[PDB]
Amino acid sequence: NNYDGDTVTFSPTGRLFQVEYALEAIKQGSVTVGLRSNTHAVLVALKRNADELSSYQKKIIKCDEHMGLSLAGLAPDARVLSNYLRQQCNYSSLVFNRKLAVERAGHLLCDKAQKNTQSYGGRPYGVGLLIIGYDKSGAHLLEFQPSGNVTELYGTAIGARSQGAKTYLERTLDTFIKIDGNPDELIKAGVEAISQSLRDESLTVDNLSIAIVGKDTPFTIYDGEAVAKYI
Amino acid sequence: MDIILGIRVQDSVILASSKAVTRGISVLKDSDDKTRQLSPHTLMSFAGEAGDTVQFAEYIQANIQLYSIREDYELSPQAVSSFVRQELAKSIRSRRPYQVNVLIGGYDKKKNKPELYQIDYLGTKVELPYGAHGYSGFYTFSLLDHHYRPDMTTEEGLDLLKLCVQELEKRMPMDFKGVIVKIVDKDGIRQVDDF
Amino acid sequence: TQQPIVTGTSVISMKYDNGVIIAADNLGSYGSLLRFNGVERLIPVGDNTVVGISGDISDMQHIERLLKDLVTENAYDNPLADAEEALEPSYIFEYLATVMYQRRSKMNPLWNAIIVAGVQSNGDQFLRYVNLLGVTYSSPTLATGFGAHMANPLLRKVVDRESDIPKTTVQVAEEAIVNAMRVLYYRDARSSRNFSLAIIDKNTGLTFKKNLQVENMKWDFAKDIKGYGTQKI
Amino acid sequence: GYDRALSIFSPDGHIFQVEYALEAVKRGTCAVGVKGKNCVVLGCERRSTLKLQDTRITPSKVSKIDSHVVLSFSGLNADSRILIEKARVEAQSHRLTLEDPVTVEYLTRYVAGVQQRYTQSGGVRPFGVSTLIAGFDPRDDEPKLYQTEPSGIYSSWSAQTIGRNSKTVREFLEKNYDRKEPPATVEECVKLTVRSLLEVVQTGAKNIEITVVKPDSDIVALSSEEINQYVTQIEQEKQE
Amino acid sequence: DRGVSTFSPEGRLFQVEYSLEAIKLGSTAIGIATKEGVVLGVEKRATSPLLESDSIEKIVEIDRHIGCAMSGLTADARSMIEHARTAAVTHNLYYDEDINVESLTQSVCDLALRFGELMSRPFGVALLIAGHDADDGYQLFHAEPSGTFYRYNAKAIGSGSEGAQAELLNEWHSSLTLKEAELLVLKILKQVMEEKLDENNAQLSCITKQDGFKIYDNEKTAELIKELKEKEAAE
Amino acid sequence: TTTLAFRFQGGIIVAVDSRATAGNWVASQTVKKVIEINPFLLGTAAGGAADCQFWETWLGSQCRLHELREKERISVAAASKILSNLVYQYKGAGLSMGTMICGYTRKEGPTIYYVDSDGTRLKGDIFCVGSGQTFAYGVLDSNYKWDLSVEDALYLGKRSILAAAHRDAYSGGSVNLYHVTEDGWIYHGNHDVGELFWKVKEEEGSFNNVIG
Amino acid sequence: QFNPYGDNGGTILGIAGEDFAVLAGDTRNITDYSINSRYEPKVFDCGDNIVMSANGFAADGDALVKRFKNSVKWYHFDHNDKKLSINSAARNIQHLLYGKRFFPYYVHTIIAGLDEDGKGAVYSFDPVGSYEREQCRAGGAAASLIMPFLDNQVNFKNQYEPGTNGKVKKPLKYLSVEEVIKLVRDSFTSATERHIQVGDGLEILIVTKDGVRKEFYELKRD
Amino acid sequence: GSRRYDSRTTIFSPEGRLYQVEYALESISHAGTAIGIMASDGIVLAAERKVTSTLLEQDTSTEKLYKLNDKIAVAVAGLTADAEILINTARIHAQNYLKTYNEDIPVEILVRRLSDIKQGYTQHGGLRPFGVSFIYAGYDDRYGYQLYTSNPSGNYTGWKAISVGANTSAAQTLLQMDYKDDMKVDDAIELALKTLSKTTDSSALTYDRLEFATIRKGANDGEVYQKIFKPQEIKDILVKTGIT
Amino acid sequence: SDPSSINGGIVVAMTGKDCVAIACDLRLGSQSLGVSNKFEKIFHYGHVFLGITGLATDVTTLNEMFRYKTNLYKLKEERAIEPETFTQLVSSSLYERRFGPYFVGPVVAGINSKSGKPFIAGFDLIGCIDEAKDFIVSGTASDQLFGMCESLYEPNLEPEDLFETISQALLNAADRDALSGWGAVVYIIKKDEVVKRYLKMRQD
Ligand SMILES: *[B]([O])([O])[C]([C][C]([C])[C])[N]C(=O)[C]([C]C1=[C][C]=[C][C]=[C]1)[N]C(=O)C1=[C]N=[C][C]=N1
Ligand SMILES: [Mg+2]
Repeated sequence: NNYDGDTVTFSPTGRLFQVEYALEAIKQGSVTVGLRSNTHAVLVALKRNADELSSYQKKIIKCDEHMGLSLAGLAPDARVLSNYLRQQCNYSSLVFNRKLAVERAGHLLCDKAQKNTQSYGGRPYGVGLLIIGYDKSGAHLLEFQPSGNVTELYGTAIGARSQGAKTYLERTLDTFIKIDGNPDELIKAGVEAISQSLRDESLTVDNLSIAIVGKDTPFTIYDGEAVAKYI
Repeated sequence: MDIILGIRVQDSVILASSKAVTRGISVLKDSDDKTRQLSPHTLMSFAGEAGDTVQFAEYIQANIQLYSIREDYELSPQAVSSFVRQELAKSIRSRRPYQVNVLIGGYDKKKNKPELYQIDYLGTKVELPYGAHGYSGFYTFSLLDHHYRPDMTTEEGLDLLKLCVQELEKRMPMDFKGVIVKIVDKDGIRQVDDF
Repeated sequence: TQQPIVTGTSVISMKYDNGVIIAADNLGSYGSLLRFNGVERLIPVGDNTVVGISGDISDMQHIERLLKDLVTENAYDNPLADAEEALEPSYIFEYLATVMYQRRSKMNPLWNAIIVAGVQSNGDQFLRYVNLLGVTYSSPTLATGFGAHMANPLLRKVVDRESDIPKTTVQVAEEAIVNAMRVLYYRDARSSRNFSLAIIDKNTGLTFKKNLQVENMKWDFAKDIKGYGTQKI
Repeated sequence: GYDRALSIFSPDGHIFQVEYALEAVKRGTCAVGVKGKNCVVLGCERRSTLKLQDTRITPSKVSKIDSHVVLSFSGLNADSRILIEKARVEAQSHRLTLEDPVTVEYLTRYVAGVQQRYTQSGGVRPFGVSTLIAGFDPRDDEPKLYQTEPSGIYSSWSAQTIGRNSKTVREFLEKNYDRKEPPATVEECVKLTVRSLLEVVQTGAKNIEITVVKPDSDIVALSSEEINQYVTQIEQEKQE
Repeated sequence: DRGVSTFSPEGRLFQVEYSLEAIKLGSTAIGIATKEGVVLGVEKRATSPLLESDSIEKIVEIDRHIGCAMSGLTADARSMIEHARTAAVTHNLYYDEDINVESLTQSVCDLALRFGELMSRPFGVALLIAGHDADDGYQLFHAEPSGTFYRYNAKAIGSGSEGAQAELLNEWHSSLTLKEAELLVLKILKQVMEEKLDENNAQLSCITKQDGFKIYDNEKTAELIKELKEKEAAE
Repeated sequence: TTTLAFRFQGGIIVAVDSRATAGNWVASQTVKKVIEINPFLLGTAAGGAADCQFWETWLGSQCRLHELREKERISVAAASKILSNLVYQYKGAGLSMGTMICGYTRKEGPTIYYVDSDGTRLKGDIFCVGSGQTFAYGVLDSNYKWDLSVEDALYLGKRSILAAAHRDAYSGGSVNLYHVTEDGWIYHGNHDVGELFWKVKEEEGSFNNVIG
Repeated sequence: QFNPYGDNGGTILGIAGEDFAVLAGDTRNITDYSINSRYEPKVFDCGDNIVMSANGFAADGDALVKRFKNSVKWYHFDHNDKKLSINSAARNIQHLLYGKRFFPYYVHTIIAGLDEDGKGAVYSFDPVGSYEREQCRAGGAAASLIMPFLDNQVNFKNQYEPGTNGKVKKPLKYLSVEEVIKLVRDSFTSATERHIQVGDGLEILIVTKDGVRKEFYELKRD
Repeated sequence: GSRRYDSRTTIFSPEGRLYQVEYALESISHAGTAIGIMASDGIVLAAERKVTSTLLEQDTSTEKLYKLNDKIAVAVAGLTADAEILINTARIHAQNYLKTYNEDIPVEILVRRLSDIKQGYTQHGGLRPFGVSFIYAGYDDRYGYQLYTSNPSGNYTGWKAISVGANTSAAQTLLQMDYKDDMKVDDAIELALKTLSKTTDSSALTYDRLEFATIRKGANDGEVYQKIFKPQEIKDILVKTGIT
Repeated sequence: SDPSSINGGIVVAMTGKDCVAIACDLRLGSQSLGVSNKFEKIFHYGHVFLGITGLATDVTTLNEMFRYKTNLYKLKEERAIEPETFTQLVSSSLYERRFGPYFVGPVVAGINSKSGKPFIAGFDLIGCIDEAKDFIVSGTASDQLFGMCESLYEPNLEPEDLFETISQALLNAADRDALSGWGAVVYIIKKDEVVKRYLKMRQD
């Protein structure tokens, strides 16, 4: 009300409204799902188009051979943050000959987003990210919020109508975690999960976007007729 | 480059500058004009290190032309010479100094007097009746000391200048491929096409 | 640009079937003066890596502090700091190699020659060299300074190529290292009798031996040597 | 440093600071530009509220940017000096590097770019100035006339006016200027320019300035008596 | 007052949303992509008859294989074009090749959100970036001041955009020829324009693999306008 | 290195050798010492290979940007001055370049500028640059006229490089010919000196000193 | 005074075939009169069917290769996983080298692969970035021993056809991968005999449309 | 943050006026009247000190008339402290020009430079403008005797006779009435004092409430002399002209 | 190479009874080449006189600099600068270029307008003040000038007698220096009149 003019101002109940407004931009964004087993980690993203003549906005970005994310909200802010991750993953490789841990990648994103919430002049990031990766401690899935809060999860979903996919994963928890050494079945579960967030529209060939990373599987993105198999 | 001369007579200033450009063992050009018009009644000849000479001359030219447009007025030769000196005096204590020597010949329309200024790369200015840079003065000043007269005509000045160039062509080791001569008077600047 | 002041001499090392061995004497020389007699030049990092350093000692102590600080930093926000996300020999080396090449590129080098010896997560032997110029190389045997000229020849008779590594036991390898240290004491004018030795085995872990001495020296034949040619008495 | 964003968008998609800068131009004295077949003429209004003025030394409204290009303006006088100075510097810089004087279009594009830069830079307000830039490209006999404004947009004009009561004189020019046959001579072009100002000026005494620019750096400013003869002839024909 | 980089309660940047309103006031620009090429067309919209219309430059070359049309505060586009040209040429210098149309667009869109309290406000102009490369063929992009860009088979921006987009919705198919696309841009421009469409108040351009980016002459466009009139009268 | 360029009735002839050396070691015989800046501009390369290559392909980028911005072909004067102003900024740092910027425009006609790493920029009709420049000058100066046919001018340029290739130890390999006209430059082939020498000797009756 | 440069010896060789390309290099690494390593890889697979080697000062060589591999990675990120063509890689390397014009990478760089028409390609660089596409190039310590042999046996220089006596040249018939590998092995065997910094082992990387293959051969260890 | 407290000194009003410039001009209108009159053989500068005291040391006092160089002087109207900042900048600029070109700075060039500084404060920096209006009286060999004025907007204009500060409307009407082109310095002195005597808010015009100065070619042969009048000399010229 | 002896030249100053005298030669050269015979080395700012020897570009630069500073002084102070004060200003100005100095040998001369006391002073290139009662010397023939002044000088000389002493000191010193001569100027300075005399000397 009087305390939402900038990010440097707490409200009387101890809230940061500019951060909360940035969180709102994520809810307006298109749905994306993340889940993992012990061997593989999968991202499924519903791409959004402007109209029938337009293309479908890309949702998934590769950060390294073993890591990447899906976005929901302001796409340019996802480009800035993914560019930062790319650099940090790269610094770890060049200097220490070491693939950056997914947990440490989350810690770096958290600290970058935080500085924008405590300083005058700047603004919070207007995007939420789902980071998947395979490192020395196996498969991982992270959820990034522009408040700074990063959380490691078995599965999750962000964006519009994401609550439906999140409930499905909460039921299926015991099943999909056990899908080891079978990428196609893990993707099937992810496609079935994102389907719980659909209304009116259905998954078409240029609508769906899938990405996977695992034990002997580099981070690869599937679009077009490559995902027709899963429709 | 090599030889640049200047002489101030009754009603004009005459500048003579060599045409040769030599890089090492070869004369790459024999028709080079080592001068720039700073303003309608002010001419500057130059000689020094390769590249620095032209870069400096054109830089000065641009600054004086800028002044002329801004004020709709031509600076006096004395004023232009002072500006040039200060740039060279500034330059000599720089990271990489301009290695350029100049003669500034101008006609002051206010005082109705020709004026010749000699400035070296250190920023050493002197007003003179006749001047030279490099090894040129070693030959030509003795002739000018004898023959010069403050009230010579322009034609007499050119004859005395021919006597200087003849002596240079006789006693200097380097073939400087003759000189381009330019006259600065009340009517402006013109080139003597046959010399 | 500087000059080295207080200096350390040869560091020698080799691979064997189940791991790597590395050694270096405990002297800190000040030109021709053998100034400091209790200097440890092998610095362990965790329980899987030993960094042996020769050259300028002030720079060695700086590097020692960087490694100490590296362990601290790696533990930060790292629940697997003593397990899957522990510091590997390859990580420690690449870091040093980066620093060495950066410092030579600013014309202000760390005046050292460094050998990182260790065993990786998968049991593989790690042994690689780096120096003040940022030059790096790996070999079944590695040595710095005088060791390069005298130790390597001896150690290469045990392990001449890659296929000789599985055929070399820890007893045979340690024997070769200890002999090489004796030879260096005979022939290096900036060496000492006292030295330290470290073994990093994939089974038995890190064994760090201090206060070792060169023994079984041959000097008795000296009594028969008289004059420089013609002299008999 | 002072970094405050003064020029910003409003809910209806307007940048008020740029629009208020146009209001400063509206307040300024009228300026007009007309191009003939082989010339361009720049007419300017002098408000006669200020007498006891020294016309020798008072800053003239038309400014030479180079020997072949001129610039007149409407709006804040102090602001115009800054644009003129930058333009003059760029003109000499172009000669120095390209070894050729600026085209009229290039000089206009530069001045327009400066004006634009001041609409999205921190800590600065836009220029309260619109300009008319006229001249002839080097070794070219085609007349050139361009206009700029605070926003930074620029364009070429057969004839154009800016400043106070510019709506009226633009009305005059739109009916009187024929594209198929423009003012063939200097006389015809000057006459049409003086006529257009007489729709707005008041008295035809010291209130009208005229500057004629011809090809090959031929620029001259008309005197009071020369302009007064045009004023006399126009009204004598009008009495009919 | 309030921050320039402030979020609204709905989760949108005030300044970005306000710049979009400025773009709606701008003159119409239309782009259509085909397998034979991409066509770009604009409404010039001269404020007065004395304004020489040929000086209105709302279609612009970035490189030989990339063209660009603009709508909104067109003065703001000059620095964007300069950056685009520099990026295109710089990439050719570094990599001895043409730059991908998408990569060029991305480079331009990186400037968009560089505003705060960098420049003082977002750009008040939208761009239609059309081009060709060997990997993804003929392409058309819509670059906004939000930093977002969408690829399009066909797109209209400016004051008559939603009316034109609905028309493009019906008319576009994957087998359109270049000639068919040229006429289609002229048809839709004529529909949404206030003044009557002719060769002086409207401009066409195209990008093909063979000839590259070309702005059409007024004589060439005039013929296509005459060809349009006859084919509409044919039924 | 031997490179030359000269103005004549039919435009400009540009001719260069192909050799590159590191001390006495012949590093390459197939070096492209002419650079195609655009369909109307050529640049020659003498001195440091990298310096010349790098900054002349850079020059082409600046020329392309000029004609994108100004909707007009860049003048030879302006193109040459961009390069001379650039190297002047680096003066003292150790750049080693001797170049001719050759082209034709409507306003200038056929034009040649000598540009050099000391900052020297000279317009002229004839230039020879490189370690074998003196050898090329001998043939050029004695046979040059304004009224030369494209065919005869081309041969003179080819012959002048051959003269220098023979005598200068740091020149040789092959001859690259270009002819610059009203409608742009035209490449005229790579001519191996090992075959060209014997051909010219036999047909021309020259080099009677050498035995063949 | 501190000397930031050193010489690690070694020698490398690139040959371009009709539909293939090879980049070879010995595995010995040295300083002065000592051997550092008998097997220290010098030719590297950099991705996108490109092989690279930077011979001379090994610290600068490793630094450059590391930076180019990095450039390939970022080329994929910035340009939608587009394959970096050999000609584009070459131009990119020029800028990496010239970027340190006044404090150079003290190396002789060679890259090899296939051009966009599928034909074999080799590019050669000097330390400060000048480059040129070539059919054949040796680099490093024993380059002066090997290049003349390759002028003779790859480009048939100074060779003519019997009976004609100097009139008709030997025709430039194409060489198979088996024929090229023979010439590479003989080049290094000959270089090893007469150059002290060459020996220990020979590692060859062959590039075809199918990918990158490796072959290793023993060399004399003295 | 800090935005909350920013006055925004460099913005336009909806009418296209610069708020701070307009308000600075309002400030200057309450300052003591300063008059400049240009004649054929010289220039006069006259100015009124504001409500003084008997205990003010007049002979060592200076609030209105300042010397920029030997050829150029200024009369001040507004904040004295603001004026002195600008005066010292102007003095330096004149010395820079003299060092560069070895010639005394032309009057207009000095005026333009100070006027450009004032303009800068109205367009950028977020600072308040200088609340000062100057009358420049000077001589050079191009245009001869010259009078200029500048104000907080940075705009400057040339004049034959001009007033700044309080009651300029009344003062300008009186000057416009009695001024003629063939006028001389002695006549201009009388006009300046008569104008102040009628426009003054004080009961009577006395020597202790005035600062006076002339720039004359009345110096021995072709050269220019500046005369800053002493208290006793102002008293004498008041008796001579018949005001006291 | 040595900056202080490229152009050549000399300055000398002396005190007398209620008067001071300062004198200099007129030569400017480029090592062996004589270029100008009109290059005066004595300048004045109000009643304070400054002579400067050494590198000619710095001689010109410093004159322009002290003219600059004394003009601002006069505007602010509302009085002409005095010799004692000016001496301190020269010292300050030279020392601020401690590690990049002007290659000059300044000499101040003048009479204090209030006390009437004659004043002279000399400096090295970096600011050190030599405030002598009798005389100051500077330039390429400083050794020669020291020898002449130390023998010829006596205290309390009348203006017209002091002229002869200083003139003979300069002339004979210059004639034993290759880089000095080509004319000479002498200033005789009293409390409210200053006479300037050009001397006839050998032109070699
Ligand atoms: B030419 O001889 O100037 C030639 C032209 C260059 C563009 C290939 N230069 C060189 O051959 C130089 C050496 C040189 C010899 C004689 C005069 C000046 C310079 N060689 C190189 O620049 C070079 C580059 N890469 C490898 C080896 N040498
Ligand atoms: Mg060998």
